[PDB]
Amino acid sequence: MRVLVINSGSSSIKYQLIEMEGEKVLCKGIAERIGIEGSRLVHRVGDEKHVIERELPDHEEALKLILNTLVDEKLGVIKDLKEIDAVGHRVVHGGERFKESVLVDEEVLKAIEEVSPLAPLHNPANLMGIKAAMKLLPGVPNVAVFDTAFHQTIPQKAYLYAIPYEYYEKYKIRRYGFHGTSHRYVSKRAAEILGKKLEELKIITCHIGNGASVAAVKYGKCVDTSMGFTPLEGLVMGTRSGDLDPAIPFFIMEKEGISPQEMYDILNKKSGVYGLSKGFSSDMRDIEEAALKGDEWCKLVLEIYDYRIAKYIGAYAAAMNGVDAIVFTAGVGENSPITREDVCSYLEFLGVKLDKQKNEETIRGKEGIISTPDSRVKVLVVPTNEELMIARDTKEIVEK
Amino acid sequence: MRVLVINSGSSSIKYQLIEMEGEKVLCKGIAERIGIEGSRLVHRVGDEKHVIERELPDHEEALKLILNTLVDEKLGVIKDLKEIDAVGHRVVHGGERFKESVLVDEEVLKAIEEVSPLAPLHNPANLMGIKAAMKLLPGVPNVAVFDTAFHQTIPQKAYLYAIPYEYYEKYKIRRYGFHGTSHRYVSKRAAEILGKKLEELKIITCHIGNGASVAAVKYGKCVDTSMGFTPLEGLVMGTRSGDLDPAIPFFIMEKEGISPQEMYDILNKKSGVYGLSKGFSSDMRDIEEAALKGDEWCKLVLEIYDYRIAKYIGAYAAAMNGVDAIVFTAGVGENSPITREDVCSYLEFLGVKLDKQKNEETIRGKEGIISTPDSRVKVLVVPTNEELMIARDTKEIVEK
Repeated sequence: MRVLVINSGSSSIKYQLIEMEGEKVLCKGIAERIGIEGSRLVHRVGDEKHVIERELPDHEEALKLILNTLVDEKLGVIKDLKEIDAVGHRVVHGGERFKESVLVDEEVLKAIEEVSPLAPLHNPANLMGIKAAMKLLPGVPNVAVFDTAFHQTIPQKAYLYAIPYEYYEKYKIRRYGFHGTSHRYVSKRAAEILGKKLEELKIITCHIGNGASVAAVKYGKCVDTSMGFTPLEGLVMGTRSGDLDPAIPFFIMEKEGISPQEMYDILNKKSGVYGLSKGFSSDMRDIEEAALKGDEWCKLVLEIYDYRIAKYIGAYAAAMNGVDAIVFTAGVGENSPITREDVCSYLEFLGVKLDKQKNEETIRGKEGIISTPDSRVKVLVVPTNEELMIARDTKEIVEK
Repeated sequence: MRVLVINSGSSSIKYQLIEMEGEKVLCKGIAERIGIEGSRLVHRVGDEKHVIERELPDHEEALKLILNTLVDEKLGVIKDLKEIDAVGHRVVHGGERFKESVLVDEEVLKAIEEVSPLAPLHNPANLMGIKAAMKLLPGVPNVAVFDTAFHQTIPQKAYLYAIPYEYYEKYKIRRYGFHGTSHRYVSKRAAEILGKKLEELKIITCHIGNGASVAAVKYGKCVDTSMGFTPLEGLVMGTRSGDLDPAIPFFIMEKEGISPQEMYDILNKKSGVYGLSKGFSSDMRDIEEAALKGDEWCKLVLEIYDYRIAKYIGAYAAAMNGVDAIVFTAGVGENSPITREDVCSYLEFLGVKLDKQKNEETIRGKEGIISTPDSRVKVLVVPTNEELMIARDTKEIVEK
């Protein structure tokens, strides 16, 4: 069966065409700079990278160009458009309604719009992708997979903020969490690698990239996650501040004559790794490189970054009353043996020991266990594949 | 030697007169409603509680009334005012300058004012108490003991927020932490009870009262604390929101047409326990009582409250790479066997087991160990005595 996996953000649509049976990526790419000048499609078919220049005023005309070139028999991969058996969409916010992936009909579509104000910068462009896909591929089923859904199992004690309850009643302000379908993917994948059922494992998953969150996955259900009502909460991120003292923003606004918009922006665009390094970079490996070159200041940014991750592992261990395994994934989790090592140094009191050899080996996309045989808590690097996860939910639903 | 211990807040001075040698409270009390109508002094000498009605326009005239009645030979306790050998003051904020308690001279006094803008609601009234004490008791040494000082050992990785570093350079925005001299008192007291040197213990101290913070006390030095730049960060408090998603305030302000002042207030006066219980109470035992009576909603507030404490213990355990002991103290920590039990249920993965009998016994001011003999992490209830701690620093400094 052939699933087309779509992820439409405000400026772009990026796609993979997966063959379920072989679970093989037939091709992938990105339609970039939609709405802006010099929009284009970057299309990869194995080794080859093809660049197509063209005006793409919106997501529909963009998805058209994608579909056309899936079939164009020079840069193509399938004979017909009938070859696409189903389409799977990443939708950022599902709210409290959507507990798991769903087949999209009018009902679902209306229900997604209703949730859209809870992620105004993301959901609109997801829907744009869905509506465009249903239009250009009539009859082909679409499945929505929600970034927030994996986290819907989180108990009340964990998703209510210590703020007037009216704010939840009235605006549904709670912890929703994000990177759901990634935490779900790697937690499940880790259990398979350990040769054990997911329902008898307490796993802490660390999705650490340009954006980062941790998830506490107790017996297969998520019990807590680092991100909150929005993606600002929790770990240090590329440009996001993570956790801070509720009072700071108010102080900064007042001492500097800054509207809440101007401050929210600063917390969101100019903070985190970028903020800490005085505007050096937001890319964590730019700092890793500079720290290894002897730059004193980066060694600190690195330590700050790692420290907070370590504390979250500790915190969530407490939340589940145990850890059986810890999983690193995403851009940094998969590629920084140093970060993995620093974070784990805080954790030997739990019985965590790394195998230096294995740690340095599992880099650039490889996957495996990094804890020593004797280590009481298992540590794994499981490169995330959120797209495949979508394709798999689409596959299951569509078979019916 | 006789130390007069003072704690001057904006509206009141509260005092204890301690006899170092016996470490006996000769008398204590409070001068209330200074500046407001019907100001008064409540004065306790053992069993007796004496109420004196009088206008007290400011802290000086208030301290005068205190000093007078320390000597009045009906409600008094000392023959002369010469009997007071030293005076110890609680000063909320010490900033980065003051690492430990200091003998007050002009230099110190000026240096405290310089730090005052970092706690505008507290420091001013502390100084008022110092200046009044130096005036009315010329020649008698005054010692300042700083709520932030114990926390000055916290490393950089732990006190810098993931915000533009400029904000620290320019305004000294970092984690300072509070309840310093309480975390210091109980961590030290716990080590004594265990018959072990403080420098070979990893202690997590939980000051849980109307304000609440946790401290990570690694080998006698504090390495992290829950409160931040201000007392808003961390645990759920009586009326304070504790930790929340940086973004929430901005959302609430914008959806409701509320100035940052109006929002900061809501987070500070109407949130936490009060906020969660829809305005029922901010006193945690009011909720404990109602939860035990079968009220479903309070059981939840209780669970939320406890949960976050438990997570902090877990987090800080990770920070120190171990826990040797956990200490409960302050209003709730000392008096809620239920909270202590709930919090510890999350911690058996660390080897924490409570003795139900001992837990329920150590109530209303008693102190002792609550972990079972076999428990791998020791748990103690150590009623806090911040005043005695001040008297002891005053004693040491003054002997010289």
